[PDB]
Amino acid sequence: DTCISECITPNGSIPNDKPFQNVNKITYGACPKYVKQNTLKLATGMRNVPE
Amino acid sequence: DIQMTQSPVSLSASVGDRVTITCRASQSIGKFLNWYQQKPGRAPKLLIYYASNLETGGPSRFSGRGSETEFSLTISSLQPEDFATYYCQQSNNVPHTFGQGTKLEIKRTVAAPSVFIFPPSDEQLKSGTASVVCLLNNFYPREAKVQWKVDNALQSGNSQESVTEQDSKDSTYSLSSTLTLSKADYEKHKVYACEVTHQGLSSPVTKSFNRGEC
Amino acid sequence: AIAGFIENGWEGMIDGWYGFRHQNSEGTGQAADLKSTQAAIDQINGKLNRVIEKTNEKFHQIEKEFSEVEGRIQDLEKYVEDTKIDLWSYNAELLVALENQHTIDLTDSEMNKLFEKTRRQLRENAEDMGNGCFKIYHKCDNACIESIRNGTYDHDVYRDEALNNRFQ
Amino acid sequence: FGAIAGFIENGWEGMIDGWYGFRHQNSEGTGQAADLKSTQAAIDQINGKLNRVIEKTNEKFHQIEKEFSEVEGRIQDLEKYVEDTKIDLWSYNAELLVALENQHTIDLTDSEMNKLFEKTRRQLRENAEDMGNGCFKIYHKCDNACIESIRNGTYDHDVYRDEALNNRF
Amino acid sequence: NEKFHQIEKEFSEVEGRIQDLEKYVEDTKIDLWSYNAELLVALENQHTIDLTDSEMN
Amino acid sequence: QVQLVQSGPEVKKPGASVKVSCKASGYSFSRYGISWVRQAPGQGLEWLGWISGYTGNTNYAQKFQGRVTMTTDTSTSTASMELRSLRSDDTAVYYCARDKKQGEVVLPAASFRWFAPWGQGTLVTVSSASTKGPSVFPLAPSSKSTSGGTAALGCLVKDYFPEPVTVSWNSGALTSGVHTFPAVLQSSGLYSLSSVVTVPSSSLGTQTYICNVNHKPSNTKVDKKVEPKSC
Amino acid sequence: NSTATLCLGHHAVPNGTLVKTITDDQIEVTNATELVQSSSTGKICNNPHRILDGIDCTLIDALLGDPHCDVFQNETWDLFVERSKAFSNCYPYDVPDYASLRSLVAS
Ligand SMILES: *[C@@H]1O[C@H](CO)[C@@H](O)[C@H](O)[C@H]1NC(C)=O
Ligand SMILES: *[C@@H]1O[C@H](CO)[C@@H](O)[C@H](O)[C@H]1NC(C)=O
Ligand SMILES: *[C@@H]1O[C@H](CO)[C@@H](O)[C@H](O)[C@H]1NC(C)=O
Ligand SMILES: *[C@@H]1O[C@H](CO)[C@@H](O)[C@H](O)[C@H]1NC(C)=O
Ligand SMILES: *[C@@H]1O[C@H](CO)[C@@H](O)[C@H](O)[C@H]1NC(C)=O
Repeated sequence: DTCISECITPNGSIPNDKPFQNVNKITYGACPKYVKQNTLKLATGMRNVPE
Repeated sequence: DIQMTQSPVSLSASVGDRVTITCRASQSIGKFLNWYQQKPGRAPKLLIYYASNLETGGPSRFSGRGSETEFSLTISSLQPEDFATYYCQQSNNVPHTFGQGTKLEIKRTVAAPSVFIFPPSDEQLKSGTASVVCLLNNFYPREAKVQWKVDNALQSGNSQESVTEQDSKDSTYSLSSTLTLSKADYEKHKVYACEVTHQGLSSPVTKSFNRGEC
Repeated sequence: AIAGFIENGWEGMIDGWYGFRHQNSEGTGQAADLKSTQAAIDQINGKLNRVIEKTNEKFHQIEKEFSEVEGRIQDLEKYVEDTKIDLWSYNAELLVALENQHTIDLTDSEMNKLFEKTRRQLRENAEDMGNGCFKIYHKCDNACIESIRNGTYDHDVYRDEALNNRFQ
Repeated sequence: FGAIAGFIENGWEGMIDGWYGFRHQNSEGTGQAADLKSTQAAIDQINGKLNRVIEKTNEKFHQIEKEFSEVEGRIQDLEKYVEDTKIDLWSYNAELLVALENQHTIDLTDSEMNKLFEKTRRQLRENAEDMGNGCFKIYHKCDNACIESIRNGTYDHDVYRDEALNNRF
Repeated sequence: NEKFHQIEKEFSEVEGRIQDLEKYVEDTKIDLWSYNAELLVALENQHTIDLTDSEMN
Repeated sequence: QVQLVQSGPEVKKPGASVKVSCKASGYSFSRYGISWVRQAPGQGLEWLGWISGYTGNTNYAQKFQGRVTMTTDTSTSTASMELRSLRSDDTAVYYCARDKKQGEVVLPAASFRWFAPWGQGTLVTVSSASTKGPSVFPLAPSSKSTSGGTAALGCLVKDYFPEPVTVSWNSGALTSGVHTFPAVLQSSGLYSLSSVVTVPSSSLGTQTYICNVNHKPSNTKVDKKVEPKSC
Repeated sequence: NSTATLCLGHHAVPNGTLVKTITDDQIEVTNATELVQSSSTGKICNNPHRILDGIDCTLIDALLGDPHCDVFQNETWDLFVERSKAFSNCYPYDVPDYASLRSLVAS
């Protein structure tokens, strides 16, 4: 396609705004590091205590 | 909530068979997966704890494996006592969530139902309501379809079904479908039929009666 | 009816992360603390930048999928790649676990800092009610509440009144 | 003559029913009682990290050869180098993990003791003074039922405030 | 860290498959250790600042 | 040995509150916790919450938050579960089970993060209804002898509350070919049930068939002779 | 009134997110971000790297000069993309150590 992306996987291009990636261990370019987890949630706020 | 998915939801097997049922978790739970057995009229009982551990006094033929997202329960050789419902449950995160359950049923040859139909007892109409009962007796397997037709008009939303558990001797099922109408609605029409479709017949069977004619 | 942070959080405070709720003669009011709110956000912004800071740029590598059985060399190519993935998967799991514990620790610290900063202002004019609230033992109007919130409260002005109210 | 003393540079070998607790001295004598909520709060955190260190399953099947009976050269040097690299990296991870874990466990159990002390400090308000050793001097007559009300968090400071302040000044 | 006979890490000729694997192994090692070093000093410096702040309090 | 004993069955109106108790023996009560699981009729298991016998701490499932409150008493080794603002949705069998070791750090395989043992179960029915007597209508053998040989006859028990009701044939004399179906809940809010038996059609002219419908919550005993329609 | 009350607190949200720490599998925080890229558009972007689509040709076929690969003569690339549909249509050939020749040409 006609777009800009630094990272290329056999599944297609992916963005690199995240440090890790679960798309494909085969990569080319500036890519996130391949890991086995499908999700890793980094807290961006304090503990949520309702009421 | 962590979703537990059991496969299969129903299983038919013979005594002496080797069976394996599967539990799947939506996210990793380590080895915090428990298995419970429930017999029809009793409370559930712990069978396997922490994925692989047999509860003390439990039968040696029961064993469990798995970790993370995939788990299994194995019965080396089936026994009469083992036909029951089996649930897997995760204890790693709160709320604790259960699987939908696997029902172990006795395998059997195919048997076609013997259909019966009953007009509303004359006293029932004297009270104001009318219940036509359509009986399917001693059939296997459980899957069956019952359709009510009143003067060839297919009915919907005015009937209830009830099925018994597998019989202790012949391991068949029995089903009762009850079409409920008001006495005013019941007297408006003539022929009342229930059509039954089942694996045990090459073509559906219809049993009917004419109102006020015996 | 009002209660502090020891008990729960405030869902109505959407202008900041930490703040004050008061009740005086003029009524009740709420106001967020901007400097402590941004102090926590600045630290969270920082770890988001550091988590992404190092670029991983790889070009020609080794083959990682194979269509034929070859044996020894292919066993080694697969083992190297599976070793790499398991170690990075460990690092990713450990990183967020450490980061999340620190985010929880620093945001708890900003709350305690603001409470102790207020405690030091009030001095002998106030008492700790135990629920994250202070009982100010003197008539404190709206302008008096603001002086606490902006750090210009002079305890000497109300010390005589407060001490008399504190001890019979 | 044994005077009681608190947690400042001092543990309690005599307390066996819990991890944290109270010791008191009043008109009826001396006593001791464990605090169950804070004991379990520290235990729950240790249990949780025990669960997390074991949560991943490391399941490997066919791999590479790691022992060799003959000298071969290039390919064998590479197989040995790969495995030696893997072991050194996992050994580092294992060493760093238990170091971070123990540091955090020591911190969180120290924190529970401080939380319990501050929780008690807030209850007593102006009716007691910090003796500096981990104990409170309660400036009013506090019988056994009064000690238990402090331990179970129903102590009302206003009941004794006049008596306590008169003894303080 | 005491290492003696290792693999070759620089090459004067193009060979293909085996050399591709030798280079990949060494680059993988260095990136993992470079990560370990970056995380170590970051964790340590955070703890040093914390413990010195604690001694004051 | 180790045992959990629950309180008796309950029937309640939609707006009301129910309180189930769980009595323990055979282990230190205060070293474990108790979880509460319910099972709707013909349904799977559903976790409500958990309470520690060591601390009194509780964990409730999000959907029951506000509605449930669980208490424990060490002196009587009893845990209780209160459910408020009931609904027909809450009609289920409620179980208690020992869960989670307390007072010491435990490795996972020794954590007791599993439900054992279970209580016998407490049945709670929530309906806008009052106890009422059953009504029985005969299901006479129809058709031309039904069939050449085997005929089916039965009894329909209708508009009764609450469950359950016994049914026997010829005062327990007939026990072969009988089928008593599980009750069904009508939109009227009252249950309904059928009990049938297959018998040789040649026996219809000589044998008398009477279904005995015995209901205790209303103290009702009805006997119904089922005879074929004569035209 | 002769006194006043001043409370200190922090914000909260109705529905927060679960995260993991060293000690807890799930803690509810007010907000979180995802660190694992798990989706793709399905398309390879042609910038900023020079992508050379093989189409019907493998790199070795274009090296040798299979007639239907003549379009690739003297070509260059940052990334050569080989497709499943590729096929040879010249003289039947065999390359001992095919993977090594493919690697050094592609590099
Ligand atoms: C990417 O493609 C591979 C097969 O080449 C497949 O196994 C994987 O699931 C795909 N992932 C995504 C995110 O499309
Ligand atoms: C702080 O608040 C008081 C009361 O409103 C006001 O008089 C004073 O000017 C404020 N100071 C600053 C620096 O905002
Ligand atoms: C707390 O202790 C006091 C004094 O023994 C007692 O009166 C009160 O009932 C206790 N409260 C609780 C909740 O245990
Ligand atoms: C020490 O820890 C182990 C598990 O880490 C636990 O099983 C054991 O009970 C502990 N010892 C004591 C005396 O509590
Ligand atoms: C959380 O709240 C949002 C509304 O902001 C709602 O759409 C969502 O379904 C809620 N999630 C849960 C799990 O209740």
